[PDB]
Amino acid sequence: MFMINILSLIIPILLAVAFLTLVERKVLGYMQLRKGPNVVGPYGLLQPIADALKLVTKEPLRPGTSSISMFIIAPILGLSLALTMWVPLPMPYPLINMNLGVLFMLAMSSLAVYSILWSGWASNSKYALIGALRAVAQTISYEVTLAIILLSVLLMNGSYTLSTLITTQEHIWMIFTSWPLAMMWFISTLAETNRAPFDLTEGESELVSGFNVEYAAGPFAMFFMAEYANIIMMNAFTAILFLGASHDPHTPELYTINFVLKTLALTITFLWIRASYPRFRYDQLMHLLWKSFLPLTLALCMWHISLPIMTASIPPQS
Amino acid sequence: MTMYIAFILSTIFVIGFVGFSSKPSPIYGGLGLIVSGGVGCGIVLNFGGSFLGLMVFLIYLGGMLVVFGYTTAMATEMYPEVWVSNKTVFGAFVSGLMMEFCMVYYALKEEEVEIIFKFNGLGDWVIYDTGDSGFFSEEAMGIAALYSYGTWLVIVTGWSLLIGVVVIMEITRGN
Amino acid sequence: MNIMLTLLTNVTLASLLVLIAFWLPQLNAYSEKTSPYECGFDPMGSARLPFSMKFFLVAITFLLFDLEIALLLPLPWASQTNNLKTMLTMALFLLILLAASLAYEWTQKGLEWAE
Amino acid sequence: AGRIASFLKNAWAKEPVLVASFAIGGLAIILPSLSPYTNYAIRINRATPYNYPVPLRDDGNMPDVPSHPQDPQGPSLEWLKNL
Amino acid sequence: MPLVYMNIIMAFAIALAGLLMYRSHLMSSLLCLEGMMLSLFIMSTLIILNTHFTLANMMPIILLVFAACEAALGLSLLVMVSNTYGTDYVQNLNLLQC
Amino acid sequence: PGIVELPTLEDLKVQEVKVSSSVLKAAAHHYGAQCDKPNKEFMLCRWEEKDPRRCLEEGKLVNQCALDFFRQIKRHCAEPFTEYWTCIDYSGLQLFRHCRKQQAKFDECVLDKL
Amino acid sequence: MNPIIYTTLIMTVMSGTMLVMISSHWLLIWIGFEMNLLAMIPVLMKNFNPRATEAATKYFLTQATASMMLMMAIIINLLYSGQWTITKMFNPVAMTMMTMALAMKLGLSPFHFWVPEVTQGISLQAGLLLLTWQKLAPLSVLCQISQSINPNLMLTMAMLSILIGGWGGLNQTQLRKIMAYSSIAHMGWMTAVLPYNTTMTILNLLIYITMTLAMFMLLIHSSATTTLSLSHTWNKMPVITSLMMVTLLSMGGLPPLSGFMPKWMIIQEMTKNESIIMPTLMAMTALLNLYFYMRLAYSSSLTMFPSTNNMKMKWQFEHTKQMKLLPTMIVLSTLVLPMTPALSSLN
Amino acid sequence: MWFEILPGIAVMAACLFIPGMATAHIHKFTNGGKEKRVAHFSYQWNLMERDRCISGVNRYHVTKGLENID
Amino acid sequence: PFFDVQKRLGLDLDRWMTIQSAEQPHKIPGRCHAFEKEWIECAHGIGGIRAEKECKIEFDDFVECLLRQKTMKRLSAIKRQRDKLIKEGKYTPPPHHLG
Repeated sequence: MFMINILSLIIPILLAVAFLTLVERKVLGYMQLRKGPNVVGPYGLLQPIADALKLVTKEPLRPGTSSISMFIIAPILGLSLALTMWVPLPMPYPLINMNLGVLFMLAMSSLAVYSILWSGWASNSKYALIGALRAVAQTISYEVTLAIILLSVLLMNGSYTLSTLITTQEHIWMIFTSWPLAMMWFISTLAETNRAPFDLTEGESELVSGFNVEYAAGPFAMFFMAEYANIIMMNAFTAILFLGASHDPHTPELYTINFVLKTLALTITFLWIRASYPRFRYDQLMHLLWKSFLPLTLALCMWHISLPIMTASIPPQS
Repeated sequence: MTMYIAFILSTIFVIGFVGFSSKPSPIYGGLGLIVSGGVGCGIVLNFGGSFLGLMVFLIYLGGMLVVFGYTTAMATEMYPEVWVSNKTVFGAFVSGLMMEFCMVYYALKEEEVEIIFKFNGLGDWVIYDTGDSGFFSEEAMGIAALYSYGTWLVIVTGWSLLIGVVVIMEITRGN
Repeated sequence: MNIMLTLLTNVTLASLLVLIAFWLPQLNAYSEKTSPYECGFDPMGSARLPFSMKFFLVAITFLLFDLEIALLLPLPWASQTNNLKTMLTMALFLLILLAASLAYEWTQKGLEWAE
Repeated sequence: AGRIASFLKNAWAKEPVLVASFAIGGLAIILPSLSPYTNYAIRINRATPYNYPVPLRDDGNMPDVPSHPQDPQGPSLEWLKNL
Repeated sequence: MPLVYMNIIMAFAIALAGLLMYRSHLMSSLLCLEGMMLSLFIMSTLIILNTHFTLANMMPIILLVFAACEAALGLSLLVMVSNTYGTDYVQNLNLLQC
Repeated sequence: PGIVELPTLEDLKVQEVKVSSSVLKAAAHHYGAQCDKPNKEFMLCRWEEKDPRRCLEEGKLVNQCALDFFRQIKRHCAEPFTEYWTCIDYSGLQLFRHCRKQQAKFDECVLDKL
Repeated sequence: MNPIIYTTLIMTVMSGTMLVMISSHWLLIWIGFEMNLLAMIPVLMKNFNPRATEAATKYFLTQATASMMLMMAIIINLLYSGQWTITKMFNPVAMTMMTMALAMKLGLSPFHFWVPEVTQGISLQAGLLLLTWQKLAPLSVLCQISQSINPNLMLTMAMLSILIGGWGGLNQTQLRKIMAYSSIAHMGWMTAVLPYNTTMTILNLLIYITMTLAMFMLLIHSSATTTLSLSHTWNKMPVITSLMMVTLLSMGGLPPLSGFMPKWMIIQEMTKNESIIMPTLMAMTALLNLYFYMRLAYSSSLTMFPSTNNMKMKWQFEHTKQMKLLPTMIVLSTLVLPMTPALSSLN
Repeated sequence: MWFEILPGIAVMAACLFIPGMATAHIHKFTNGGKEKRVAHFSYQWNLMERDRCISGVNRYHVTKGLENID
Repeated sequence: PFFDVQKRLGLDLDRWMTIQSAEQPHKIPGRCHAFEKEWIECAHGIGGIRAEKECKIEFDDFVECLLRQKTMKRLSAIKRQRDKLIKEGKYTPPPHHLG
């Protein structure tokens, strides 16, 4: 029945990715004195399906100057990573329990950029290359601290396994102990997904659509899920990382309800941030992080290695 | 079958290794390396080196990422190469894929072989050992010894990266 | 078994999605539809000419930075050693050196953009 | 004195980030030595047995090691139970 | 010697053939320069896992840390190959023939 | 380059403790305290002789003592152990943390009965 | 290169080299080379001319590739032996696989190609560092592994180095190219005796080092890189070109100068090992070295050469530069033959 | 009237709930009612094989108590 | 080493890893600790030249422990034999090798 589990972790997510679009439209609208989609079915609950069919029956544009083989690999690579990087998440009991969960988290998160990379190159245009290279610049500043914050926070968890995160957070939230890191992790998770103040790669007002300029119909529709499935999964990563809920050993219902609510609350804040602030500049973004973020990471990581030894509070390895 | 799955994973490591060593367009070679790097993670992951596989995966994605930026920055042509367009890389491509084909056939057919070394093809599963690791992973615990046993290695390595930023600024200074 | 089954299932589902996307919708191509987009007018003509970006120096340093993030990753297992006195000194060496490399990288311009 | 305090104040105004990093980074190096639990931390690591305590042969004149894993003699760690 | 050690060893062999047998792109050559690191890293990881050489398990990453250092300075040689010659193809740099 | 010596089939015949993981772990603490003399002599011989083929008989002795310890745990404190090992068994890591209540009943049972 | 960082620019080259002599672990020996390699590049581009960046890069691909081959020779030996200690290799191909790599580090075999090429672009000061210091590290490894090197391998590659090295010198007019081919030939001289006795290769290394030291000292002092520019130096400073001749005689190895003792002792040791045809062959081929030494001397001090009038401006001023130790190396590398028994100190 | 936002996240709340619900119950169903065993180390994996061998039915999640032994 | 300082000033920089029989973290033995123990104390201070002949029949026993060269040859020969009579159908494996 393991295959049934695989679809049960894919299809329910896919509808969750679908309804994030409708929720974002309504959340953004109601934060705008607007109403949001409410004509497609009741309360606009049919809107994602309305856009769903249109895109997959939309004319999938093939640009002549594009390199076709690389053109099609990028949407496949973007979506494939998005789903497969859900599998180590410890929703009560993780689907794929591995001793190095967070390392696998970073690996496919780092693999994700090659979607916007190859697509940006294959589109063969000015706005295509501008978006792809600033996508390098946005993400080049990005893995260096993402690993450090992950290392510093987990250093008192005990290991890289995602399941044991719950045992560490059994008594109090992780955010109580590393709130300076949590704010900094949250900005980066807001940043790794190219969202809200850091959306240079898309840049509607300044790059029309960036990498997505020559991407229509399903090839576009695929790009939307990869972006939005990464939003939910990264927030779920933050929810377990910093706000690990209680887990009854006999009723996984309790953790599942609490964990999902935490992901919903965090994902709304992603839309909350997306509505409020303006958009940075890709030079300021890099300057913000390698001049202000990265120096704080090293000292905070310095603090979070010295702290367990000085307090005789090192965590068990097994 | 999955019994010689490592035999397979070893191969596409080299087909990707061949593809980018045939010197296609620089970013195309970047794809040719990463497929080999990605499958290369699989081989060492199969043997038990989970941490080694993840790190060679993680930083080489980071390594190849910065390579792509430079390729399109000042190392790309207005008429990019492909593995098929130019006959030279086409000749390099076709030579690579028959070189492994003729050899892995020979190695598998005879299972004794002579080239350079002697090789019993048999099965890579064979040399795994009847060992127990207890409540610790050797592949991860040995690396953890870097900070307790390899102080000299830490000093020499750490120092070298520091000049590594010095040289990376020394030679780029542009007068 | 499970891991590549999970990997295979995901690439398969993606392939079908693009397959029905790229085949079903009753295409009609007329050349100018496939022409490159240049914000309403024609492209000047290039997009493969060398896009000289100005963060080259910050680019390679990121590679050097990652090389040492791999070094400081075994810390969770390194903390479970019998010689924390040595492990703490060598650990703090890496962060001190990493800050030092950045500090030189910062002070001698470096991080600043090329104009 | 006055110059040093002013330079700190000028820093704290012009930049709050690196001074905060330098401060908390500076502490992370010093108090590990002054901490009175660091000698306890190594003891905890030593206490945790990952390998078997392989027994050793008797030849007499060995009062320290016990003959049974309940005997009073031997290394005891009630310090860590309360700690 | 098993086929896993075999096919990895043969992998470095055509990595050399790719490396020194050159072409009209210095980037693609240095691509093969960091590529042959893959074989040696994967090769080395195979033995010390196989031999249960716990201490030598840090030698791959130590090897791999120095690996991109060659690439790191290699890329910086490229940029002023471009800064002063615009392009990358390895024929315009011949003024030192004399 | 020589012979290989291995005691014949009849030599390595002994009934083995047929209990599962959680049963052994739950009784492991009391098993270690009680049947240590056969354990200590067996593994000391294992490390000294450095050859199982010269230590098979001590392997027979440890199984028999493991039998007798498990035989008496069934005879007197049968039920409290059954609750203990099944409650340990439910957890995915056999953690002793989620069994303190059942452990207390088992601990006092063997404290007075055995 | 900023003066303060220019010091540590060279410091890691020395310590990176020093790691090669002092380590007993193969990876550390490997590590010492790129630390030498990665820091050797920027000083080669300290002047930073398009020729300098040209000169540095050909060094990099040649040196990085050689270190790349160096890595597997360790690994195959590790795979077939399981030890990292610097001893004989236990697998023949790994031995030949290393000897192939260290040669490219050294410029012995046709690999010698990269040596004259890089010397031109890199400055005289950088060349002073290259042909002298960048040879100590590969020699130390070869001396340690001298037990199990294939004698017909090392001898063949040594014989060619003195062959092309001497022969390629009879075409050049730029002193740096002439100097590199001279170094290439001397590269062969030490390495021929490497299997038989390793004391002599140190002795010839020392004589080569001090002489090449003193040699470049004179070139910087004369501030010339072309025979014509050097031909001028008879006017401004006749002492510099007068000693230019004498050390050029030690080049050829003509007794009673110092340069004879390396060739003398090596021939003696080789003849003790019943190799007489091989030492005789390099003895003849060494005349080619001496030939372009003589022509270089001829345009230096035997025959006066046309000078200019604006050079009488130079008569008013002098060298404000010094670098100490030129007076010592001229003496040490010209009059040391009466002290042959001191070679036993190396033993 | 902000209530209209809730139906959107309401179905989403169920949507993320299904995976964690599915995996927990699938593990509970396949592994004999008991929670799925975790093998992060060779000792756990070695322990799992012993259970499978002594199970007889070649299934780790079949635990036989004292009734198995004499 | 060329210029031995590790011995001189008395500090270990790289000897701790040079061999697989040296002390390992938490006493994790190598695959061939028994062989490397015997080989090392066989040819110690006796001489590199006076090692390849006398500490030989013990050295290949170690080199076999790393690579299982002729041991894997044995398995290949046995498995080759299986293919050449199973097809000929003289012999059937005992139920121990089925279940």
